[PDB]
Amino acid sequence: ADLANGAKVFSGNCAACHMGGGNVVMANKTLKKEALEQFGMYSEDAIIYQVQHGKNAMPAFAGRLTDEQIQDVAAYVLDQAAKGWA
Ligand code: HEC
Repeated sequence: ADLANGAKVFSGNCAACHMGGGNVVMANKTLKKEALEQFGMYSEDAIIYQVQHGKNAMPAFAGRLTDEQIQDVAAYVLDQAAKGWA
């Protein structure tokens, strides 16, 4: 997908809580590869579903982000997780 648009969606909607791929709200639910894989979330469609619907203290973005923005940011997250979030 568009990784330039994902990074920008992410800086605008996700980084308050996940800067650097971590998680200041629930410290074990990070965006690193091994963590996503432990929970069955290392997939484009798992991330899209959770971005759209929310989960516990993760807000829902259905209706605040377009389908394209959500697709982009899911792709960005997966790209970064692959690279270790350097
Ligand atoms: C804080 C207010 C957050 C914002 C803004 C976003 N997310 Fe988040 N995320 C948050 C929590 C509390 C959790 C855990 C929820 C639970 O109880 O299970 C998460 C989880 C995720 C995950 C899965 C992480 C994992 O299983 O290891 C992903 C993939 C994720 N969040 C991505 C994400 C994106 C792309 C966001 C912007 C659109 C975003 N989050 C916002 C907290 C918060």
